[PDB]
Amino acid sequence: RDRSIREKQSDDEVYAPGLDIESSLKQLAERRTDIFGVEETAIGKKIGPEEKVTWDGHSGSMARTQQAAQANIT
Amino acid sequence: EESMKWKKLTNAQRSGLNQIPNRRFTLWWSPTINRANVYVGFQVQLDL
Amino acid sequence: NEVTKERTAQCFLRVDDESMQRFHNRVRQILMASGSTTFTKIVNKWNTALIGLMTYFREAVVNTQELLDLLVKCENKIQTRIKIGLNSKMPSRFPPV
Amino acid sequence: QPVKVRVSYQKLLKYYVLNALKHRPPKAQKKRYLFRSFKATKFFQSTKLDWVEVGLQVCRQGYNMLNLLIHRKNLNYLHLDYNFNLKPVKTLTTKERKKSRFGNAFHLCREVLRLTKLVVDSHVQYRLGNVDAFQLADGLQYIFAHVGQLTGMYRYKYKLMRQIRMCKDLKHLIYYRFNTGPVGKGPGCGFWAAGWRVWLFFMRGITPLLERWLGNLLARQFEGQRVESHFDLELRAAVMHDILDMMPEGIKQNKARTILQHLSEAWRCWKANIPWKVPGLPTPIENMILRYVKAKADWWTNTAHYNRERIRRGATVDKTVCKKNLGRLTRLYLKAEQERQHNYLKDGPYITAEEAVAVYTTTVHWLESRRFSPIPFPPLSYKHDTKLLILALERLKEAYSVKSRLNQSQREELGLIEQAYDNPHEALSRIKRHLLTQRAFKEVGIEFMDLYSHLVPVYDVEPLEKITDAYLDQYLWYEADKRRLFPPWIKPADTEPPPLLVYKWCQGINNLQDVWETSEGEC
Amino acid sequence: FLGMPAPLGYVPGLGRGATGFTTRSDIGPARDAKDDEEADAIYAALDKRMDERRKERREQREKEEIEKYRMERPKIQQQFSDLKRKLAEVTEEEWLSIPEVGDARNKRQRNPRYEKLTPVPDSFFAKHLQTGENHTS
Amino acid sequence: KKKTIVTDVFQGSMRIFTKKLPHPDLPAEEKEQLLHNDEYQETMVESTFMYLTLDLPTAPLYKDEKEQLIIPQVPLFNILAKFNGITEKEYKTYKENFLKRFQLTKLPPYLIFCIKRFTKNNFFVEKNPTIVNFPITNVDLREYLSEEVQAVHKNTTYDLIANIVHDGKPSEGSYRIHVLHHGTGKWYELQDLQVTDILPQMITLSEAYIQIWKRR
Amino acid sequence: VLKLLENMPMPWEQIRDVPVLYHITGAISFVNEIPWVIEPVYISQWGS
Amino acid sequence: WDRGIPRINTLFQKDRHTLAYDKGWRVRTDFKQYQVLKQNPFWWTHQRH
Amino acid sequence: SYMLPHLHNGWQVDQAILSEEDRVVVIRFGHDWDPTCMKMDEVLYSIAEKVKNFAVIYLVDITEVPDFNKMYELYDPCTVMFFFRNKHIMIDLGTGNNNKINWAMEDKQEMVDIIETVYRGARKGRGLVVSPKDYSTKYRY
RNA sequence: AGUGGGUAAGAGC
Repeated sequence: RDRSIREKQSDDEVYAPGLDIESSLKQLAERRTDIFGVEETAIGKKIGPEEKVTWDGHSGSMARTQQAAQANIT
Repeated sequence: EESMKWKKLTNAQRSGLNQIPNRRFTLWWSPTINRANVYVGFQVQLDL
Repeated sequence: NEVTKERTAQCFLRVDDESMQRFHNRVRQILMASGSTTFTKIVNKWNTALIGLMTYFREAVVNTQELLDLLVKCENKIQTRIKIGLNSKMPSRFPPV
Repeated sequence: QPVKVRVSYQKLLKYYVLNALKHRPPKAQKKRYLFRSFKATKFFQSTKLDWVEVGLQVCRQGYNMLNLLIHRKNLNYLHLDYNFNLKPVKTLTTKERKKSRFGNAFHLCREVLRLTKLVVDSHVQYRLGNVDAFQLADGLQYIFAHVGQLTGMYRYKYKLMRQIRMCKDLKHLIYYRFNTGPVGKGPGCGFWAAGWRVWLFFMRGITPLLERWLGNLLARQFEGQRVESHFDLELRAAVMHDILDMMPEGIKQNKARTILQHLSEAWRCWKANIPWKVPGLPTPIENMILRYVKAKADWWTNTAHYNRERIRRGATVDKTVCKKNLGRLTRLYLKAEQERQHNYLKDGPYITAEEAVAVYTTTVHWLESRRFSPIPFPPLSYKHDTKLLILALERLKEAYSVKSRLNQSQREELGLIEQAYDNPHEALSRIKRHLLTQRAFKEVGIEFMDLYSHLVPVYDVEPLEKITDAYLDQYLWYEADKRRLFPPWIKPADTEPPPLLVYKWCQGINNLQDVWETSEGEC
Repeated sequence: FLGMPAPLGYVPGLGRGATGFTTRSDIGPARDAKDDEEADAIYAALDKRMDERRKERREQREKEEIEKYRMERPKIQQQFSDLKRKLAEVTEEEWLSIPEVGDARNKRQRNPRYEKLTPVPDSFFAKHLQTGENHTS
Repeated sequence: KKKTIVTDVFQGSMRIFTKKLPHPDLPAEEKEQLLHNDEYQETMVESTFMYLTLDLPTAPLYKDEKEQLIIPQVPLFNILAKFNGITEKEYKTYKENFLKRFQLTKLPPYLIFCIKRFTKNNFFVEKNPTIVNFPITNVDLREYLSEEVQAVHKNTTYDLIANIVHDGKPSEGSYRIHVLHHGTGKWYELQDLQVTDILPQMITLSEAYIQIWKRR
Repeated sequence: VLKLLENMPMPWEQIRDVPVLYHITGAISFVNEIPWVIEPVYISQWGS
Repeated sequence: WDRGIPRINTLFQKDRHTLAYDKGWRVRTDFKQYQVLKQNPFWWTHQRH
Repeated sequence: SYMLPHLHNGWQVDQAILSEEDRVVVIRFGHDWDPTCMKMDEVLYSIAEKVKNFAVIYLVDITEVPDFNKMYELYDPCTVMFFFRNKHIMIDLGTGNNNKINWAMEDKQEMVDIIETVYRGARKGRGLVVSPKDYSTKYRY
């Protein structure tokens, strides 16, 4: 019984809690208007300034990405 | 290979093990399958 | 005839369409069930199917040209599956040996 | 005229008729003009230049654009010359060769720019004075007739071969008109209008592909078996969403997985055709799940009866698809069988008393007329009580004559067979006891072999009953052959293979007295 | 950790020692070693103006086709709208009362013991070899 | 002509209370204000019906716990529970749901009921096998008329005269018909050349499709 | 690509001064002319 | 030796005595498809018989 | 899809990759509304609990988390990435792109085999593992 | 006709 309760407490939440599932369904519904909503837009459109810079995986551009992120500060 | 036909293996392990006779078959026919004429294109030498 | 002992009738034979469909289905299920399977097992299954068909339907293949086409097509299918198993690229001048 | 020119004639006619027949009226358009908003934008300037100059400028600009596209990831080992031939600068590594792969669109663009380079270079050569105007026209005609040989751009779009086969045809249309009289066969024709317009009409349609491909490729930010798994998952999501919208999730967030588990359990219960009733489930929730299950069941049935018919037609299908479809078809057939058995039990036997009496009386008359003795129960002192058991055991054992591996069921069956073989008298005693007393039996499994045309049932019976049934079958058949219960017309017999049956049928048809007679109208 | 915002001035591509890859050159933006961003807007406006030749016509046609298709096949959420509205009458206590789903099958089916495999008995080979022998008479 | 023979034999007057329904995924205050906006309010529409369409209830879709695989049976009054103000019918139109509730006004001298089978689902067309239990001798329809129009009517008792049954799947089915002989009171079931005398007891034991009733 | 190929000079011409719409940075150059020809004259020229 | 349809080799088979009591073997072979999960290419003939 | 955990920013993805010391991290890069992504989501959710011992499943929306799209070539409709001890693991699937699983696999057994082979190879310190089943051909017949 | 489906992983210098 002790090892059973210890392995029970050793489990990790494989699935997200209720809030996360509800939010994920809301996000999917906002995109899949062919299943939800009233207005039928295309498959992946929500309807009906700052552009993030992303590293390209090259060590040469590591410094450039770092200084871009530094300039991204508030 | 014969001793591993039953040692409580997983699906991936046994599936990979089932291809050993294929490896022996390819090796037995190497001077013919591994020929320039049958497989046209660039040839690559092994490391060693 | 058993009395006149003459050639009163001529019997033309043909392989039934259902039998050809069954043979094609057998070859198809041999090939599609070969993701993880030795080449020798595939060749043995094909050989068994071929001897069964040819021994059962001998004298009936010759008049069924569709059966000849299906047979050579299925044999090419088996060879292509084996060649893909060897290397993931079609040989250009593969030998039959 | 030769065969080739004739086939060129029919091919040109075929293309012309296809163009004429598939003609459609132009769609209403708002008349937005290219090259007119360019001068409106403060980026383009207008001038007038010699055509050869513009051709050279465009060739240089296209080379520069292609070179810029080549050096996209700072991979400077793919040299592109000024004749638009791309080659590695050295023996590039296999990693580099994989890393230096360009799509068919890029090579189509490269070869089309090579063709324009050839045209402009011919014009430049004429302007320099190396070739006369007649030679320039002949060279242009040879370019427009031998694009496949000169460029080979069909390698990246095979539909382009449709143009090439046309252009060659036009050549055969022209030469045998050009070289008809005292002029002999030779490279003197220069009537290049036909090939030129054919290639232009290819260009007017190939332009959008390259334009959009390069616009996406040169943009700052790059952009880039579903029939069955389209309705099901979404349906579940939809239902789930609805519930979580009306579930007071701020108070009952923990019940989302409970709801999904209820949905899965209801779907499983319907699939297993077993009663399903959650007692504490609210009535509106139960209605929700019932409607979801009905929709999913309709989709499931339609998908099964669509995939099965696709497979029957010979369509190319995967392996897991066949297994899933076979499972669905087995479940559907077993539901139909459950309904059929229930209907038979509820409505009683379909065979009426009088029809049964007629059948039984016919059988009695046949048996009496044949002086048939009913098969006795296997006696305790039967002379052949052992041979039949040995044959039954051999037939049962032939199921594993090739099976290299055996699971628990197979090894238990083999153990029972061997135990019955070691003590034949005990096995026979058990067989007799089961025949005399056993009336209730264990559950027999059912599976279905898929022949892609029909689903053959295969039945799994317990080995203990299997041995008894095998011995019973052997004994019954031995008796039925001892006393001729089965008249000769019953087939197949133990004397003729089915091909011999066909041959015997043909020979019997032929051997009937005057069977091939039609003088008096007999048929 | 879930539910936590990113630190300011942190490159997710960095901070892990990760290194990307390039399967080919056709995919991904060109690797890079205010009169610039004002040209992209002009080019985009140019493209939109040119795409406006039949844009309204074909979008109206697409809308009509979508409505015709949905005439007989409603949206999935539409098919459940009535039941969804009826779900509003359920009280919070009735929500509390939904029971956890249980699995009927017992241990021997949920988590069966390993189905060991055994070689064919030698009696099979003995029978196969004994068969095929021919009487001399 | 306003009153042809078919009109005076089969046509009757019936009343529909059509109420527009807002989108169910709307805030409660917004739904209430839309309802007060006089657009989603009840409207009365009179109409003439040659027949009454009877919507069979949903199948159980699951085996009965006690006596497994029981064919559903519904009393005729539950189907007749339509055409009154107490019961609504949320029509799930693909555009938006409608809250339409019916109400009979003037019963025809002869009544035609059509039990809705062969309903096309989202993927194909299936036939509802639910059986309706009705008193063949007589039925009462005075309870399904509004108080304003019950003064005019004096004969609301209806007796079954004709019954139509569909046997088999929608793909391939057989249309059998029972008819009541006025002279003898006997029920005769005829299918193609076949004609047989059927007891009235098992008339309701079939997939009734079209019913013809006489007010007498 | 299409513009210069459809505006390419005919075999009876030497120099074809065509209008050009060129990018201010020399990126691209369009032959901003549609090759209009009077068809009887064009066919007669080609017969010549 | 290998000419007759009931091949002469069956006369000299080892189990030629116990096979004589095996009757209706063609029908059993044909019906075997309903018991074994694998289709038999030789559903029509028996090598022993 | 919605059942599996979701990561909202690139830092959370980094933390998820770093925090796993003895389990292979399987991340599905794509959009929850994509049908191919839906197949990956349903397969992963089906086997999210079976392989809990030696794996973990995270879902990342590349629209809300584009931070890897340049570096990981996250432009296919749905991609699958395997990591072990903060090290991306390659799989010789036979398709010519060992970096990721860019296509939808119908069979959950195949994905379980892939995950187990990845765990076995990466535990031994290797960086590329040979897939148990070849995928240069869909075996359709 | 044709591109591919042909990247060994690892250690720091």
